[PDB]
Amino acid sequence: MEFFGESWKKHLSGEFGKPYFIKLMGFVAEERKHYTVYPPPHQVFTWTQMCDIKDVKVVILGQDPYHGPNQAHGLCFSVQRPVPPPPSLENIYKELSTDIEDFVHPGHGDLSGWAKQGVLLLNAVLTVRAHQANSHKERGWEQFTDAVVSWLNQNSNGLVFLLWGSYAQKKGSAIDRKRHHVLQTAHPSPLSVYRGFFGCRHFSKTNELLQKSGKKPIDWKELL
Amino acid sequence: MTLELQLKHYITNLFNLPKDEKWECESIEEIADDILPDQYVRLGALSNKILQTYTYYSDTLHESNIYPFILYYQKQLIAIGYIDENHDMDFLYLHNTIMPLLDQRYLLT
Ligand SMILES: [Mg+2]
Ligand SMILES: [Mg+2]
Repeated sequence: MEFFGESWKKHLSGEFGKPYFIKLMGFVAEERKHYTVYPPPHQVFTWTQMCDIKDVKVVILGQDPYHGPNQAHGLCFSVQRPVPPPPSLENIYKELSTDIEDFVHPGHGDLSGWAKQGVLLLNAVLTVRAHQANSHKERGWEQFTDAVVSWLNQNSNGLVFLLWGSYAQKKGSAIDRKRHHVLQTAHPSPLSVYRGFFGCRHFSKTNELLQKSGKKPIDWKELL
Repeated sequence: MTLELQLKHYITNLFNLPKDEKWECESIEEIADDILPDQYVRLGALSNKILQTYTYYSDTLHESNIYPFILYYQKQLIAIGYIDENHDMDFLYLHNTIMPLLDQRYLLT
């Protein structure tokens, strides 16, 4: 699998051969003949390249990728510079700046520095047609990223999952709460953010739960 | 002229924004209960329905804390509006999957 980190490839390559995956791939290939599709191919799997699958400590389940030019690059809630951070990410930055001492808005929305630390930024759907939100919904990606979530559920201990919104919540509704930390609240979108997200303190709670679990905390500031 | 583009025109007029600033979109699925004023979410109507949401942003929208949005149920138009500096939703359109409750789309010209 091209542009797909080898440590991940190692454990997940069982999917590439299932019929849904082969179909998924053929679909996206055909899609790229008629349409610009985001992320470009080398960035569909950025999340498999920022860190080894065993360095994963925090998981944040997202939806689909941003669907305009130079936005998506393989990480949920993340845009490439100089593209402004999306309104969800602005709210994540707001909660942080109350939640986390001396957190400053970093003036950009590249979450690469979180990724490198073993924060997995996993969208449920990994491609999209340019300018058509949800256009690759229900074509196989959901089963593929479900598998990623299962591999993680079954092959690790004491991850912190951050489940924002009912969607991400249903996606995570099978994580073993005996072996893994699951923190839930409203989606940070401006539309729903005042229903739980502001004041959830998830970034500090994660850090406490990581410290508690014998692992090194997330430097949430290591963007700036 | 797309709906999107009409709402941009109204919003740039209403709020004195740059006419040609590039707008981007954020698109999020969520139950209507978590998204709409109480008085608009009712059982057998919107309640417990998944909406497709579009929220528009740019630098000056960020700076003004104005977030225009359009809501869909499946492919049915459910709402056109904006969130403001204070977090009040204001609507130019709202339909409860049965019938329009609010229709001020004429302001979009
Ligand atoms: Mg979606
Ligand atoms: Mg209002």
